[PDB]
Amino acid sequence: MPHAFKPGDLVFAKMKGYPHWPARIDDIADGAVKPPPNKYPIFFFGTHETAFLGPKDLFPYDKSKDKYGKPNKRKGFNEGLWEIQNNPHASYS
Repeated sequence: MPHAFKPGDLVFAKMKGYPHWPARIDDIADGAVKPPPNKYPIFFFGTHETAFLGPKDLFPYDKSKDKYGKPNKRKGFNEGLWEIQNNPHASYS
């Protein structure tokens, strides 16, 4: 049975106006800005952007990749697909 989301979990993350996007739950570094209550720090593959999102916008990668893991014209998306498949836990700083 499912646990709560934790750092390292892989997802497709949904933002207004964008397709479900390859992403991971990030850790929060010592001394870094914390997310609002009930939100997670989401690192978007390809774009390497971070936003704060709640569970309603987070789809587990294994379950969803057949639907959401197809090429997209949007900037960074196809790079993001490679990252989540091939080196999801790397440093992308």
